[PDB]
Amino acid sequence: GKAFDDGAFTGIREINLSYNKETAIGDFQVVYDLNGSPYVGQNHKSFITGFTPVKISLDFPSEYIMEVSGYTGNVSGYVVVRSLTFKTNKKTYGPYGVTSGTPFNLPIENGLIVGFKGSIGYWLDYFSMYLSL
Amino acid sequence: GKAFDDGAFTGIREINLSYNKETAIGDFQVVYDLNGSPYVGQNHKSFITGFTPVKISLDFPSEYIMEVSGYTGNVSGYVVVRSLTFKTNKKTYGPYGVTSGTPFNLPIENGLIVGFKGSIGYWLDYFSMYLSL
Amino acid sequence: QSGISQTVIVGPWGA
Amino acid sequence: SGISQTVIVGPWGAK
Repeated sequence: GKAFDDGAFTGIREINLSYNKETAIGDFQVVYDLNGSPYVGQNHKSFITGFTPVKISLDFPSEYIMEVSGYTGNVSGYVVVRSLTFKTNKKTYGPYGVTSGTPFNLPIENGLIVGFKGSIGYWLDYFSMYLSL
Repeated sequence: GKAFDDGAFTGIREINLSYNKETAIGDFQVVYDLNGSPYVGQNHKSFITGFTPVKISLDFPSEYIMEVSGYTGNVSGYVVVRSLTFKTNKKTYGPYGVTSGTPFNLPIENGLIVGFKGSIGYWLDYFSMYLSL
Repeated sequence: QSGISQTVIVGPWGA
Repeated sequence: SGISQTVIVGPWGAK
Protein backbone atom coordinates (compact mmCIF):
# COMPACT_ATOMS: atom_id res chain seq x y z
CA GLY A 1 0.00 0.00 0.00
CA LYS A 2 0.94 3.68 0.02
CA ALA A 3 2.65 4.84 3.21
CA PHE A 4 1.43 7.93 5.09
CA ASP A 5 2.69 9.73 8.24
CA ASP A 6 0.83 12.79 9.35
CA GLY A 7 3.31 13.50 12.20
CA ALA A 8 2.32 14.88 15.68
CA PHE A 9 -0.07 17.74 16.59
CA THR A 10 -1.83 19.32 19.60
CA GLY A 11 -4.98 17.18 19.52
CA ILE A 12 -7.71 15.77 17.31
CA ARG A 13 -10.82 17.63 16.10
CA GLU A 14 -12.34 15.32 13.48
CA ILE A 15 -11.74 11.94 11.91
CA ASN A 16 -13.10 11.21 8.43
CA LEU A 17 -12.86 7.63 7.30
CA SER A 18 -14.59 5.18 4.99
CA TYR A 19 -15.44 1.51 5.43
CA ASN A 20 -17.23 -1.36 3.73
CA LYS A 21 -19.42 -3.74 5.83
CA GLU A 22 -18.10 -6.68 3.80
CA THR A 23 -14.40 -5.87 3.70
CA ALA A 24 -12.43 -3.39 5.74
CA ILE A 25 -11.40 0.23 6.38
CA GLY A 26 -10.64 2.24 3.21
CA ASP A 27 -9.93 6.03 3.30
CA PHE A 28 -8.56 7.80 6.38
CA GLN A 29 -8.15 11.51 7.07
CA VAL A 30 -7.78 13.53 10.30
CA VAL A 31 -8.45 17.18 11.17
CA TYR A 32 -5.96 17.76 14.01
CA ASP A 33 -5.63 20.68 16.26
CA LEU A 34 -2.38 22.58 15.98
CA ASN A 35 -2.09 25.14 18.93
CA GLY A 36 -5.77 26.04 18.64
CA SER A 37 -6.09 26.08 14.83
CA PRO A 38 -7.55 23.19 12.84
CA TYR A 39 -4.84 21.38 10.81
CA VAL A 40 -6.43 19.58 7.85
CA GLY A 41 -4.40 16.45 7.44
CA GLN A 42 -4.04 14.93 3.94
CA ASN A 43 -6.90 12.59 2.94
CA HIS A 44 -5.24 9.16 2.67
CA LYS A 45 -7.28 7.45 -0.01
CA SER A 46 -7.85 3.75 -0.80
CA PHE A 47 -6.82 2.72 -4.32
CA ILE A 48 -10.45 1.50 -4.82
CA THR A 49 -13.99 2.94 -4.41
CA GLY A 50 -17.20 1.52 -2.96
CA PHE A 51 -16.83 2.64 0.68
CA THR A 52 -19.30 4.39 3.09
CA PRO A 53 -17.93 7.63 4.55
CA VAL A 54 -18.21 8.61 8.19
CA LYS A 55 -17.37 11.96 9.81
CA ILE A 56 -16.51 11.75 13.55
CA SER A 57 -16.63 15.40 14.67
CA LEU A 58 -15.31 15.70 18.19
CA ASP A 59 -16.27 18.38 20.62
CA PHE A 60 -12.62 19.47 20.99
CA PRO A 61 -11.14 20.14 23.47
CA SER A 62 -13.60 18.80 26.02
CA GLU A 63 -14.04 15.48 24.11
CA TYR A 64 -11.02 13.28 23.34
CA ILE A 65 -10.31 9.65 22.37
CA MET A 66 -9.75 7.27 25.28
CA GLU A 67 -9.56 3.96 23.40
CA VAL A 68 -9.01 2.93 19.83
CA SER A 69 -9.87 -0.72 19.09
CA GLY A 70 -10.54 -2.86 16.04
CA TYR A 71 -9.94 -6.15 14.18
CA THR A 72 -7.28 -7.19 11.75
CA GLY A 73 -7.74 -10.04 9.24
CA ASN A 74 -7.66 -11.42 5.64
CA VAL A 75 -9.19 -9.58 2.78
CA SER A 76 -8.25 -10.83 -0.69
CA GLY A 77 -5.10 -12.59 0.72
CA TYR A 78 -3.85 -9.49 2.60
CA VAL A 79 -3.85 -8.77 6.33
CA VAL A 80 -5.60 -5.46 6.77
CA VAL A 81 -7.43 -3.43 9.40
CA ARG A 82 -11.03 -4.76 9.15
CA SER A 83 -12.78 -2.53 11.65
CA LEU A 84 -12.12 0.51 13.93
CA THR A 85 -13.96 1.83 17.00
CA PHE A 86 -13.15 5.10 18.69
CA LYS A 87 -14.34 5.53 22.26
CA THR A 88 -14.12 9.08 23.71
CA ASN A 89 -14.99 10.42 27.12
CA LYS A 90 -18.37 11.31 25.65
CA LYS A 91 -19.38 8.46 23.37
CA THR A 92 -18.53 5.54 21.13
CA TYR A 93 -18.07 5.84 17.38
CA GLY A 94 -18.21 2.57 15.51
CA PRO A 95 -17.52 -0.22 15.02
CA TYR A 96 -16.91 0.59 11.34
CA GLY A 97 -16.05 -2.17 8.98
CA VAL A 98 -16.08 -5.91 9.67
CA THR A 99 -15.67 -7.04 13.27
CA SER A 100 -13.93 -10.39 12.85
CA GLY A 101 -10.31 -11.58 12.78
CA THR A 102 -7.78 -10.75 15.50
CA PRO A 103 -8.95 -8.02 17.97
CA PHE A 104 -6.59 -5.27 19.11
CA ASN A 105 -7.02 -2.26 21.34
CA LEU A 106 -5.14 0.73 22.68
CA PRO A 107 -6.88 2.08 25.79
CA ILE A 108 -5.28 5.21 27.35
CA GLU A 109 -5.41 5.94 31.02
CA ASN A 110 -3.36 9.13 30.67
CA GLY A 111 -2.29 11.00 27.59
CA LEU A 112 -3.64 11.87 24.09
CA ILE A 113 -3.50 10.58 20.56
CA VAL A 114 -1.81 13.38 18.59
CA GLY A 115 -1.03 11.76 15.26
CA PHE A 116 -1.49 8.85 12.87
CA LYS A 117 0.80 7.08 10.36
CA GLY A 118 0.24 3.81 8.42
CA SER A 119 -0.24 2.37 4.96
CA ILE A 120 -3.32 2.21 2.70
CA GLY A 121 -3.61 0.01 -0.49
CA TYR A 122 -7.04 -1.26 -1.34
CA TRP A 123 -7.63 -1.18 2.43
CA LEU A 124 -5.95 0.26 5.44
CA ASP A 125 -3.00 -2.17 5.88
CA TYR A 126 -1.65 -1.02 9.26
CA PHE A 127 -1.37 2.09 11.39
CA SER A 128 0.38 3.54 14.42
CA MET A 129 -0.37 6.45 16.70
CA TYR A 130 1.66 9.21 18.22
CA LEU A 131 0.94 9.77 21.98
CA SER A 132 1.54 12.84 24.08
CA LEU A 133 0.68 14.35 27.48
CA GLY B 1 -7.63 -8.91 43.07
CA LYS B 2 -5.42 -6.55 44.99
CA ALA B 3 -4.46 -3.41 43.01
CA PHE B 4 -0.91 -2.31 42.58
CA ASP B 5 0.80 0.64 40.98
CA ASP B 6 4.58 0.81 40.82
CA GLY B 7 4.64 4.28 39.28
CA ALA B 8 7.19 5.41 36.77
CA PHE B 9 10.94 4.84 36.67
CA THR B 10 13.68 5.29 34.09
CA GLY B 11 13.85 1.82 32.52
CA ILE B 12 13.43 -1.90 33.10
CA ARG B 13 16.30 -4.16 34.23
CA GLU B 14 14.56 -7.42 35.15
CA ILE B 15 11.04 -8.92 35.14
CA ASN B 16 10.24 -11.68 37.59
CA LEU B 17 6.91 -13.36 36.85
CA SER B 18 5.31 -16.74 37.44
CA TYR B 19 2.79 -18.82 35.56
CA ASN B 20 1.16 -22.16 35.33
CA LYS B 21 0.52 -23.93 31.98
CA GLU B 22 -2.90 -25.12 33.23
CA THR B 23 -4.08 -21.72 34.50
CA ALA B 24 -2.52 -18.27 34.04
CA ILE B 25 0.03 -15.69 35.11
CA GLY B 26 0.40 -15.57 38.93
CA ASP B 27 2.99 -13.19 40.39
CA PHE B 28 4.80 -10.13 39.04
CA GLN B 29 7.86 -8.18 40.29
CA VAL B 30 9.94 -5.65 38.26
CA VAL B 31 13.51 -4.50 39.00
CA TYR B 32 13.49 -1.05 37.44
CA ASP B 33 16.18 1.29 36.50
CA LEU B 34 16.25 4.52 38.50
CA ASN B 35 18.71 7.01 36.96
CA GLY B 36 21.22 4.25 36.25
CA SER B 37 20.75 2.34 39.55
CA PRO B 38 18.67 -0.71 40.19
CA TYR B 39 15.39 -0.24 42.07
CA VAL B 40 13.73 -3.49 43.27
CA GLY B 41 9.99 -2.98 42.84
CA GLN B 42 7.29 -4.38 45.12
CA ASN B 43 6.69 -8.11 44.60
CA HIS B 44 2.98 -8.50 43.62
CA LYS B 45 1.96 -12.01 44.64
CA SER B 46 -1.15 -14.06 43.84
CA PHE B 47 -3.48 -15.04 46.70
CA ILE B 48 -2.43 -18.65 45.97
CA THR B 49 0.89 -20.42 45.36
CA GLY B 50 2.12 -23.24 43.05
CA PHE B 51 3.30 -21.13 40.08
CA THR B 52 6.56 -21.69 38.14
CA PRO B 53 8.88 -18.67 38.55
CA VAL B 54 10.63 -16.99 35.55
CA LYS B 55 13.38 -14.37 35.63
CA ILE B 56 13.82 -12.19 32.50
CA SER B 57 17.17 -10.47 32.98
CA LEU B 58 17.59 -7.75 30.38
CA ASP B 59 20.95 -6.48 29.12
CA PHE B 60 20.11 -2.95 30.29
CA PRO B 61 20.56 -0.40 28.90
CA SER B 62 21.14 -1.77 25.39
CA GLU B 63 18.22 -4.21 25.58
CA TYR B 64 14.66 -2.91 25.92
CA ILE B 65 11.09 -4.14 25.44
CA MET B 66 9.53 -3.30 21.98
CA GLU B 67 6.32 -5.31 22.36
CA VAL B 68 4.24 -6.87 25.13
CA SER B 69 1.54 -9.38 24.07
CA GLY B 70 -0.68 -11.90 25.78
CA TYR B 71 -3.99 -13.71 25.95
CA THR B 72 -6.94 -13.07 28.23
CA GLY B 73 -9.27 -15.89 29.17
CA ASN B 74 -11.54 -17.44 31.76
CA VAL B 75 -9.91 -19.64 34.43
CA SER B 76 -12.23 -21.20 37.02
CA GLY B 77 -14.69 -18.31 36.54
CA TYR B 78 -12.05 -15.53 36.64
CA VAL B 79 -11.22 -13.54 33.50
CA VAL B 80 -7.44 -13.03 33.71
CA VAL B 81 -4.20 -12.71 31.75
CA ARG B 82 -3.46 -16.31 30.77
CA SER B 83 -0.20 -15.59 29.06
CA LEU B 84 2.48 -12.98 28.51
CA THR B 85 5.24 -12.58 25.92
CA PHE B 86 7.89 -9.87 26.05
CA LYS B 87 9.69 -9.06 22.78
CA THR B 88 12.85 -6.90 23.05
CA ASN B 89 15.25 -5.55 20.37
CA LYS B 90 17.35 -8.65 21.17
CA LYS B 91 14.97 -11.57 21.65
CA THR B 92 11.49 -12.86 22.62
CA TYR B 93 10.84 -14.10 26.22
CA GLY B 94 7.76 -16.34 26.33
CA PRO B 95 5.04 -17.06 25.80
CA TYR B 96 4.67 -17.93 29.43
CA GLY B 97 1.35 -19.44 30.48
CA VAL B 98 -1.55 -20.55 28.32
CA THR B 99 -1.96 -18.99 24.85
CA SER B 100 -5.74 -19.33 24.64
CA GLY B 101 -8.54 -16.79 24.67
CA THR B 102 -8.56 -13.15 23.43
CA PRO B 103 -5.22 -11.82 22.27
CA PHE B 104 -3.84 -8.36 23.04
CA ASN B 105 -0.63 -6.54 22.21
CA LEU B 106 1.23 -3.28 22.74
CA PRO B 107 3.89 -2.75 20.05
CA ILE B 108 6.08 0.36 20.58
CA GLU B 109 7.69 2.25 17.73
CA ASN B 110 9.22 4.99 19.88
CA GLY B 111 9.43 5.17 23.65
CA LEU B 112 10.00 2.94 26.68
CA ILE B 113 7.89 1.04 29.19
CA VAL B 114 8.89 2.65 32.51
CA GLY B 115 6.33 1.27 34.96
CA PHE B 116 3.53 -1.20 35.58
CA LYS B 117 0.22 -1.12 37.46
CA GLY B 118 -2.64 -3.63 37.59
CA SER B 119 -4.46 -6.06 39.83
CA ILE B 120 -3.60 -9.60 40.98
CA GLY B 121 -5.97 -12.00 42.76
CA TYR B 122 -5.65 -15.73 42.20
CA TRP B 123 -4.15 -14.55 38.84
CA LEU B 124 -3.07 -11.31 37.10
CA ASP B 125 -6.52 -9.73 36.41
CA TYR B 126 -5.23 -6.82 34.23
CA PHE B 127 -2.37 -4.41 33.87
CA SER B 128 -1.36 -1.09 32.34
CA MET B 129 2.09 0.33 31.47
CA TYR B 130 3.64 3.76 31.91
CA LEU B 131 5.41 4.98 28.73
CA SER B 132 8.12 7.60 28.42
CA LEU B 133 10.75 8.92 25.99
CA GLN C 1 -2.42 21.77 39.11
CA SER C 2 -0.15 19.60 41.34
CA GLY C 3 3.43 18.99 42.25
CA ILE C 4 3.39 15.36 41.04
CA SER C 5 4.91 14.77 37.64
CA GLN C 6 2.92 12.76 35.13
CA THR C 7 3.47 10.20 32.52
CA VAL C 8 1.63 8.56 29.60
CA ILE C 9 -0.17 5.38 30.75
CA VAL C 10 -1.66 2.90 28.29
CA GLY C 11 -4.00 0.05 29.22
CA PRO C 12 -5.47 -1.78 30.88
CA TRP C 13 -5.31 -5.14 29.13
CA GLY C 14 -6.75 -8.25 30.66
CA ALA C 15 -10.16 -8.11 32.25
CA SER D 1 19.12 16.52 16.86
CA GLY D 2 16.98 19.58 16.57
CA ILE D 3 13.82 17.50 15.81
CA SER D 4 11.46 16.92 18.70
CA GLN D 5 10.30 13.32 19.47
CA THR D 6 7.04 11.79 20.54
CA VAL D 7 6.00 8.35 21.92
CA ILE D 8 4.62 6.18 19.06
CA VAL D 9 2.69 2.95 19.64
CA GLY D 10 1.86 0.43 16.93
CA PRO D 11 1.66 -0.80 14.31
CA TRP D 12 -1.63 -2.75 14.28
CA GLY D 13 -2.55 -4.55 11.07
CA ALA D 14 -0.27 -6.30 8.62
CA LYS D 15 3.23 -7.04 9.88
